[PDB]
Amino acid sequence: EKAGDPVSLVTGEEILTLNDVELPNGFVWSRTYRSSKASRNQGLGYGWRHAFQFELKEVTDEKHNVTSWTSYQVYVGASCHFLNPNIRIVTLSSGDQYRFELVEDIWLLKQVRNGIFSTFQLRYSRNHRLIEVAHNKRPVLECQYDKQGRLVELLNAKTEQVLTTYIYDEQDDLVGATNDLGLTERYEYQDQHLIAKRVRPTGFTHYFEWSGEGSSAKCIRNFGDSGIYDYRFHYEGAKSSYSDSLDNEWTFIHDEQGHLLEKSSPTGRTWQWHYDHLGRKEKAVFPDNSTTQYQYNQQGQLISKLHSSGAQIQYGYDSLGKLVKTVSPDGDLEKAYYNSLGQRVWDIDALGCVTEYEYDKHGQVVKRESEDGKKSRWWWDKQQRLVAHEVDGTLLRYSYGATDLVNGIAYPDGCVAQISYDDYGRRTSIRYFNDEDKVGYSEEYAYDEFSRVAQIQTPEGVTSYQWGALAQQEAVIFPDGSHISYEYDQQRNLTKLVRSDGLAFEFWYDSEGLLSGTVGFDGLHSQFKYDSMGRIIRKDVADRTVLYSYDDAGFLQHIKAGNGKNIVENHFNYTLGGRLTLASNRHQTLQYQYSSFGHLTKRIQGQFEIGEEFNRVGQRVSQTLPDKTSFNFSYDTNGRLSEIRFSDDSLPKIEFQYDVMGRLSVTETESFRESKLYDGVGRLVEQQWSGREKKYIYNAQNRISSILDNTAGATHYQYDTLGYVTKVSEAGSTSTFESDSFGNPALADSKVMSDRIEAYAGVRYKYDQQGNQVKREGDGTVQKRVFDALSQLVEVHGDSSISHYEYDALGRRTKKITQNGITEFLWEGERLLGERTADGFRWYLYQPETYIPLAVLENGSIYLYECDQVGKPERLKDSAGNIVWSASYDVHGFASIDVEEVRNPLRFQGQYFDQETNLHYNLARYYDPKLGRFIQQDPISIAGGINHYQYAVNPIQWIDPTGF
Amino acid sequence: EKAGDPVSLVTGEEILTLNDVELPNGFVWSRTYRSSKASRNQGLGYGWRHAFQFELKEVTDEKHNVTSWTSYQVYVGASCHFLNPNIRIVTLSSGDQYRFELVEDIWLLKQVRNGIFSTFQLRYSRNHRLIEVAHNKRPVLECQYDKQGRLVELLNAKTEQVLTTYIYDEQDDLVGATNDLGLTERYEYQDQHLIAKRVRPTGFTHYFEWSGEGSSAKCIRNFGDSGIYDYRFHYEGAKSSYSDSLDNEWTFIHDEQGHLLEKSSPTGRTWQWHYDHLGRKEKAVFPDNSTTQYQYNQQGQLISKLHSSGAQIQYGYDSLGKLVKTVSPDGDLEKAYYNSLGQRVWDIDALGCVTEYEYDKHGQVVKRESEDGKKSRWWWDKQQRLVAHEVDGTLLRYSYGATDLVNGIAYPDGCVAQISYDDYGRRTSIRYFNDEDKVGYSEEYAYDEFSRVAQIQTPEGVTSYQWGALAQQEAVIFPDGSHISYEYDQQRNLTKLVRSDGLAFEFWYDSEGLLSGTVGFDGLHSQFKYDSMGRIIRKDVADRTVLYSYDDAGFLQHIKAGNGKNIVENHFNYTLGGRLTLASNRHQTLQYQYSSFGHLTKRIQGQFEIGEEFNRVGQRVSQTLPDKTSFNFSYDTNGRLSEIRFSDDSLPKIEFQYDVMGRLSVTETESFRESKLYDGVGRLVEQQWSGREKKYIYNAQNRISSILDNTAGATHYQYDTLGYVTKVSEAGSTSTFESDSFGNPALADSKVMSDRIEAYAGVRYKYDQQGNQVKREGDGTVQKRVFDALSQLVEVHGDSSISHYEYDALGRRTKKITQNGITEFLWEGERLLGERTADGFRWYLYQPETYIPLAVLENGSIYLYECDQVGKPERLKDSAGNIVWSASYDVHGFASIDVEEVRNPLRFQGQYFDQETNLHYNLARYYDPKLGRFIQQDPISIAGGINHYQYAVNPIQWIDPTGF
Amino acid sequence: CEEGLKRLQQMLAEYQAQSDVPQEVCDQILEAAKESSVGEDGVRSQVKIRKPNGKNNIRYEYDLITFYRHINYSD
Repeated sequence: EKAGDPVSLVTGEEILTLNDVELPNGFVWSRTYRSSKASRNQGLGYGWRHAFQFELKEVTDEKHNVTSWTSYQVYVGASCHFLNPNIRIVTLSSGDQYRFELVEDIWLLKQVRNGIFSTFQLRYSRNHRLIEVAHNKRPVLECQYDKQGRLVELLNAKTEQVLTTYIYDEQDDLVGATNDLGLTERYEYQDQHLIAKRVRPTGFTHYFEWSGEGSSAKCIRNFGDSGIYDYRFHYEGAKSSYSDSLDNEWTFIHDEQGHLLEKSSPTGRTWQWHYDHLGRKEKAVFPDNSTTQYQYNQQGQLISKLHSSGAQIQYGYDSLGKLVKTVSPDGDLEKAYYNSLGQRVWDIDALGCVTEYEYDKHGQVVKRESEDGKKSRWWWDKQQRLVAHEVDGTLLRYSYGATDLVNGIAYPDGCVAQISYDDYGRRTSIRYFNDEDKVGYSEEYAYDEFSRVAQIQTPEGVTSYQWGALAQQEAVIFPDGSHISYEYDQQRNLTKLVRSDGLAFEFWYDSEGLLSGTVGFDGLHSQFKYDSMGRIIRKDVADRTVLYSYDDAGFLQHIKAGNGKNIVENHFNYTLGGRLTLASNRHQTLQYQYSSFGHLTKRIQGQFEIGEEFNRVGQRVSQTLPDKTSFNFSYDTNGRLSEIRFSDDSLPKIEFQYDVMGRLSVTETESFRESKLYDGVGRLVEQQWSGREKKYIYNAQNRISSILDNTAGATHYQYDTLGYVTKVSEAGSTSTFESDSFGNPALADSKVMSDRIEAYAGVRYKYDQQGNQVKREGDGTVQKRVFDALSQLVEVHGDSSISHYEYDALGRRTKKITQNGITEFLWEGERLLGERTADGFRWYLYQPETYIPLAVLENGSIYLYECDQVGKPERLKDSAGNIVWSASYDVHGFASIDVEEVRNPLRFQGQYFDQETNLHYNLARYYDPKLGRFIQQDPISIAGGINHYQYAVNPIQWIDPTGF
Repeated sequence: EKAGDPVSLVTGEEILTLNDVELPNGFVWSRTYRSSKASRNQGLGYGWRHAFQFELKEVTDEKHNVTSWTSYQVYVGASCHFLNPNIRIVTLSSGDQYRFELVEDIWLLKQVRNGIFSTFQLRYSRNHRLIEVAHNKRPVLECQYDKQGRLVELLNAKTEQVLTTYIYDEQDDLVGATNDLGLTERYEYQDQHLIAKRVRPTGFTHYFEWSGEGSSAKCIRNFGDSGIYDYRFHYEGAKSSYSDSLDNEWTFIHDEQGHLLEKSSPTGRTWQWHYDHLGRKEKAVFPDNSTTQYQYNQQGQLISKLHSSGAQIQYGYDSLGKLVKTVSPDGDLEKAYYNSLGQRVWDIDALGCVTEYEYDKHGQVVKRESEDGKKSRWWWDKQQRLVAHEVDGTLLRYSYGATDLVNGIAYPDGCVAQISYDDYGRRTSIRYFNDEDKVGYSEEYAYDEFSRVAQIQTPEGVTSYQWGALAQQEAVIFPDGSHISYEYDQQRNLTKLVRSDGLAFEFWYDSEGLLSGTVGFDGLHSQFKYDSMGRIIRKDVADRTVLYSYDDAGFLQHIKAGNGKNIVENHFNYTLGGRLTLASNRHQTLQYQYSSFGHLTKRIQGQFEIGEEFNRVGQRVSQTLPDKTSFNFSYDTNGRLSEIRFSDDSLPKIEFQYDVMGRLSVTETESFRESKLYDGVGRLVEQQWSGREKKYIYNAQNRISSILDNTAGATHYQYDTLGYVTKVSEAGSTSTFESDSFGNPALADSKVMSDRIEAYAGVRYKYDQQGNQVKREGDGTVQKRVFDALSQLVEVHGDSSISHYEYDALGRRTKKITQNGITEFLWEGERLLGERTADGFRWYLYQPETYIPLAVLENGSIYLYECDQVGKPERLKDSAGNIVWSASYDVHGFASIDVEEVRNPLRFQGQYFDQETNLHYNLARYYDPKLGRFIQQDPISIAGGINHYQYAVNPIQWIDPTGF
Repeated sequence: CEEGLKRLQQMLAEYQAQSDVPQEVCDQILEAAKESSVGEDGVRSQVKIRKPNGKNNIRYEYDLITFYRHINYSD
């Protein structure tokens, strides 16, 4: 249904809806056309309505004309009844949670209950015309006619301004809208009160042609301005067909009532719908061998929705209210509780949590409390505006300016937010003050003649946009000076991504509107094949092939990732509701054993076991580890980790202390004390380690300018207009860099063909057809790497060293076979938890919910780290208080270790330092610390950045864990 | 198995288990026979053990012993793992939470744990003979030998006394037992070491016979002494058949493994069990058209028990524990949690309740907290004896007389108890005391030469019992002097009920041993025909039928009762597990609507609607009544009703208070204070109304003797030996009554035919063949009443009046079409919630837990009652303080209203006074106030009382709500 | 069978009753009486008195698997 925008597919009816003004409180002023039966006039022209007139005939006979156009009727579900004989109160109570209270002797209606917190109050004049509209208790809209029965002006009854000024003529039809934003759209009708051309405020016109006669005429050949939205319609009996401007004809077959029965695609897909001669669907047949069967009870309610080769939902309804019971296909059950007038009450979640609600006298949610923290509170004023809102202890304070817009936000830290507007909406400026006289992080916006953002201002730079009277953003100008253009083909689909350098990015689409093949910058190709259901079944790369598969459940089952050789042989087995727990391949296997209450209890990674327990509320406590080791977690108010105890009696408990804004501030166990302080904007400026001191001085462009470390350290940084590192000033070891403002070095000794460097610091690189470098010739050391079908390293050689890296079904490294020995890894999700190098298990404990390392347990002892704001470890100390491990990263992370008693392979963010290749590995790719970028491309083509090899703009304020 | 003797039915082996010492601590010493392979001698005779022998042939090769004689099993669920090769620790750990620890090189049995609180400890000698058997940590049994390897003396290891005397002879066999109770039984063996005659201590003799030779014979022809249990066994290989002394031949069909596959009853009932050759059932067939399908999983555990045309239970375990999840067919979840050392932890109840347990360092429960009170705390001393126990704040203290028996219980109010034992157990006397020097409610028991009771000395009288050497209650003698005998036919079934008046009750049983046919005292008769499952389908009364009919689910859904005319036509809509939510009839239709958790929030009776809301813990608050009325409930600690507020601003809230014992003591709302005082035994003696006083003085037989009301009243009563009313004097009007000790008048004015009166003070009654009276001729007055097939009055006429009583599908009164007007009643399940007499909706509020009326709300006003210790409203006042309604009752209760300002139809207990009939209607019957008895027989033939028309013994301290 | 010893606990429960009928017989007459004993199921009343109940004294008595709470279904 509704193929074209102003087109209905049930018949030749032309339906066009438009919203004139949209109030922020929730008020909407819509108007429809209803070309069918356009021989009537309601005052707003022939075939028009204001969505606020609902006339009725007699007490409750017929009529009840809706904006579009007991006494219980099942086919529609209406309860229009009679409450008292004195004044007529019909109270339609339609099935779509609506209610209209019409009154007699005045010819009007009120109490338009669309939801729970939505109402409408009408006030009419002595005639059949409405004059005032109030949302809940106060008037919000006021009418103004021309003493002839036509709406000419609509005010807000607060300030005398024009909102919607209609323009009529001698033909009794509006020829203008003049909405709140200020856009004017023209209209032209034929001699039979039928619109023939709709003019947009930008200039794009839509032509309309009619081939029928009378009032039941049809609408065909609804094209656009320059042949962009051409649509051909055909009606053969009860069958309909519609085609766009790309030779894509869709067919629909309906019944005599108006319900959908058959829908076909010009590619082969076809859906089927069956009914029960009462207006309710019984069988839904997909273009595959899967069918859905519905099962109703008394008064319908859609009890069961059984899917083929699967489970059911088993919806449970207690009364005419909303749903109160839900059964998950896996077996999880949840309930609810409603009163006799709404205002939902405590309801249990899926596994074990409850949420208690509490409302005020007016009926608004004032308290929403969860078990053991997570309690949100609201505080309203006498009016219907929000004043205070708390989620975890923030308690923000909103300030108003006697209007419907907020112009002030107060935080419990000293800094405040101030918003600046204009006559209309579309907020203009936002500023962030503080407790002292200063201004930082001020944003500025600007709009063109239309209602579109023309430029965005930032303390870093300004970004401009160019529009083509179609709201498509076909040109983006960057602060540096470069620009990116866009090429839109028919039906407004992006095709080219040509930049200001010459290299472009071409796109392709099939006869279904799906992306099929994207030409890369270097000239790559793809196919992106799909099945008759809509999922991807064959990647079909120019060199490799994946050929995904499913198990008639919508989940991945088997992968055939291989370019003829080196078969990966991945395989998974999902249940009816996910939870595969069978991550098995030819190299490793991972299984997960759950509890009876839907909680994870065991994670067997091939041969090791971890085990974890949960509490009654649902938090994870007492996480056991192998080799006779167990941890104990203890939370506090608001549900945050606050105590970590060890099984050994000679290990002190670690304690954390957060600030008011909910950020880790103090960390101490027995003698180590990490202290972090913020300035209010959310950036670290000072750090203390109970014996050390680190300070950071920023510049005017919100970037780290100077770093002062108390252990004889003072460094400075100077960047370019974009943010790339240009100069680093040490105590006399000064270095300089240069880039082409796109992520590639532009020095006098570099060479880039399309997007990859070919020479840097006297080192040559040789890439393959895929895109990753395979050969590296340095200063007398030739290296050759081999990649698998999934763009992953399998073996490197050439430097008199041969090692092997074993992966798993997910893609994480777990086994290292080098010349030294065998190294085993034990991960926890997507983070490294423990290591084994045949000399004792070494476990790592990080921050509560970040990747910054905190401590390491090994050799029956504990060692603490000293990481900076980036998250890279530079100092490792023991419980006694002496220096055990020290390092220093100069510009990119190359270690200069001078004292090392215990090996610390930790790096910037979840990276392991290799002693043979000197490369980092986050989760999928290999970063080169001596170069400054990755050695291979990421699976994301264009949705992750312009440069496929860039790691970050500057590695001082940017992180990129988990690979891509 | 276990037909008349514990001998098994699968094979011919004779099995019988006898107990020797039954201590209150929980120590059981049972000995079995095990006629099969009884050629071994374990120290007690050929085939005699003591359930304490658990030897092992080797170290750990699936070997264990018992009176009823890793490597995880699948058929038995046993898993005995090795712990130490030095000293063997087998840890059998059988499937039925058993535990046995065998010791190698010493042959000792340690750690016999049959659960969580049941332990066992043994202590042997230098040889393989045990001498000490302690329960947990205290020596409770010490055994001795006779220098031959046979136990002859068993004491308690605490005080020198003979408890068990095993007497042997010169044939290596035991002939005497001499248990702690003093009952010695003789035995008799054959030449092949097989028992053939067992003499009971009472005098009964069981003669055993065998058919085969050796140690694999078939025990057949096991008859009693006087042909009591003439059992006949017949084997045909895998099939067996057993017949009783009344021609009841059951046939069992076993297999080569020893399972159950068919059980045919002599009537024709058949059962079919199906296996899957794995040791677990899969299909269970019933005699009707229904079947249950089991579904196991890994390690069995019976994960599903799905019944045909119904739902499943869906059990659940975590890894090895017990039931932690149960999905009832209704749809409510109740989880649980267990740790690794038992000690059950928090568990969620059905709706919202949770229970938290807390234990001490030992394995005993200490605290058990629940939601909104309901907290019990225990106090344990250094020993394993309970000291103090608190359930709701009473803190009942216990006292022990330096033994394992309780010698006193102390109450918080001041009441002190004292128990009096003897050398054996079977407590002899129990007495109560108080803070003052007095005594009250002192009992006294007595035993005969055997271990059975002979007489009970009650403060009311002395009851006697006479047995027939079989413990079957042959005769019972009342304190008055009358006696009731009991006659038993074969198989020890009650047949006759001859009383001391000539009449007798008879019973009849069919081939299934079910009661089918009862002969009343007057000469009634019944059939009681059951179906093939065990439910009555045709009552077949002498003049009426019921014709029950189920819905193949065990629930009743239709009651088509009729005696030729006046069809009832009842119907029900019971769902899977109750919750009918529908009761339709020809007069009224009741409907109910439950929530998602199981809360009843709808009581729509006909055209009216009642509602109630529930809290998060299941408490009911804010009950909304029809006619725009809503109350409010407020609870306090320990979960009790504390405050009852109203919605109107002109209605004050009512408050109550409780005492230390947990009973209502005082209650007041704004100016009306009621206070009750108790003596300690649990009887009201003093009642104050803040302006009125009532005192009660009892006699020496625990009966109300004198009542003193401050409004010039001093009434006296004197009963007889049985408690019937004999003399009563309000002020000076002495009345005289006399009964025949069976609830029938004995004065010279009546004439009882069989058990019912025919005349009383000139008035003559006329009974029909059913048993209820239809005509009553008094002083020129005739009242003819007609009844339906459900023994209910529908129309009583004669006194120039016609009345129509329209009931519901349950049996309550709904409509009363009389000459005055139309009165409608609305109930609250059992109580009367409100009424409407075409003038106003008047509601009633009773006590929170009893049927005593408290207040009545009508016309926006409240009227409070003044009830005595019985619970009958005698005075009704208003909020101001002036008396509004007053009445009086002399011996039985009669309308003696002196001031009538508001209609007060309330009566003794849930009764309703009729104005056109002068009778009372409690729930389903009609009581005559000026007669003392009812007008019809109760539905319970004999299990309700000795007389079918008697209301109570004396209408002074006895109530009878709910009709019967 | 019923050839078991009847202790004082099994006699004090039948002595304080008004049926004067053994349990194995009393459980059959009340079974074949569902024509009036049927009531509102699925809800727990607040009168602590069921339909098969009846005559009861007014004197309060507080005379004294046992520690845990019984689950609805158990095999």
